[PDB]
Amino acid sequence: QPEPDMITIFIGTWNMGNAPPPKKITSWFLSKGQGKTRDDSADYIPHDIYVIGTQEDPLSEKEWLEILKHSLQEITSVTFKTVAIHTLWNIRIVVLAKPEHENRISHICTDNVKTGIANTLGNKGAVGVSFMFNGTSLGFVNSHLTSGSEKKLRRNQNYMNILRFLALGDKKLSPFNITHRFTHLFWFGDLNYRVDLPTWEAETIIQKIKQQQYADLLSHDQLLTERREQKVFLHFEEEEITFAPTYRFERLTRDKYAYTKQKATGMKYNLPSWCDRVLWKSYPLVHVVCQSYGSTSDIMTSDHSPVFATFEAGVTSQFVSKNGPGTVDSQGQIEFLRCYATLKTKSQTKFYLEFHSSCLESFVKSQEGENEEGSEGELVVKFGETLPKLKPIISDPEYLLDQHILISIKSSDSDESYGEGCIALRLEATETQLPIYTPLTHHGELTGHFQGEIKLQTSQ
Ligand SMILES: Clc1cccc(CN2CCOCC2)c1
Repeated sequence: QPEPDMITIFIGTWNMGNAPPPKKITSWFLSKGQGKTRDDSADYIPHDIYVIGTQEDPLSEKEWLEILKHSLQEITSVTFKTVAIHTLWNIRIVVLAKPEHENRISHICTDNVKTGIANTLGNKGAVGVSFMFNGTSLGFVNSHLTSGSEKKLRRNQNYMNILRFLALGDKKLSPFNITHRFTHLFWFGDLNYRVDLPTWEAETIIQKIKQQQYADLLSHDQLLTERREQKVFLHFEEEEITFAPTYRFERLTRDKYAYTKQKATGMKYNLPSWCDRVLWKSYPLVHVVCQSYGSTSDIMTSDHSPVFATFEAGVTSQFVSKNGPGTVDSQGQIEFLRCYATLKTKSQTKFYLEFHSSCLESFVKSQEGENEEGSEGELVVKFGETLPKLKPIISDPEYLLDQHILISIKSSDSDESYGEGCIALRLEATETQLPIYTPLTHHGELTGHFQGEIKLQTSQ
């Protein structure tokens, strides 16, 4: 039985509005409704992994697991295995996988982050799950961010707290937050960003939605505008939105948006908005293709509609050779030529690099770089030809060209990372000097760049 080099992943996000679900929710898992929808000819084909995020979920874990598993069994005639379930307050994540994947899945990690302080601590935050699928690391974050049209900055702050403090993946990757720990990271939830138009325009917005004319609404979506201004979700991707706003509906129909201020809303308007979203970030040059992104039309218990997204995702096998794992393979090496970091910092410590990769027995520390002044004010840290030669565990190009090197640039004075990035080994050539590049971030914000040349030796 061959190991896969692709899987499909279902992501769902649903703010249930504290109400039990209706008796049938299969349209959600079938990617049927509005937006980019899944072909009918695929209905019986199970996804490999289903990741379900709920917010305002009133059910026990047991109650929801029974609904989810029976829903998938009805669709696919497969009894899915439960990989993980984690709940913070009424924010929940469930991971289900086809039984054939049970021995391919390992290193399962769950965590949560509570956002806010005092007033603002007690119902918002995030849950997450990570695991290995053969040679590929997968992370999944379900967040419920701060509500209200005039709180986009609080949402951005919530995002940064979650990516700093959610403890998923390989704890040996100490300099790296969740935005660098996974081959594929999916971040979804009730992110609660709104369409920023005047309240007086509510009926105009509703008109536009009835005409399926979303362009003038999406141009005011706060998540798209904040992302374009690099205020949040830097280096994440989102499929184009082609479904109606998923909030705020009158319950038991989808015919009416309920936007007017009420005591129950704290006297706040809820203009129709794309609160419910799926984003992802994958390592450079790894296959990831969104195959659906939409909302259901027939699940009406909540004031939100469920959102679905599906993905093809490249995966690799758990590689064994006659040498590594358990030793190096002298036929493999990774060299860096003419490398330099450009940093936005005003500080003047010496810096060194750390190279982290599951193709190395352990991480590698460089010598300190040489600091120079850039012509536009910047710190340039030069490594020249001084970077250590990296010794991979396996030299076979079928393995090595699918790997990635994480880079942290650290202060010699404090050993704190000033920037993190990632370099793909999926090169155009081996034994050839080739340009490399990554942006550097710290706490998910841009802090600089790393560029230079690489030379990769494989056994071929
Ligand atoms: Cl699908 C799945 C569900 C629950 C746990 C696991 C991890 N496994 C790996 C091998 O079997 C034992 C534990 C996988």
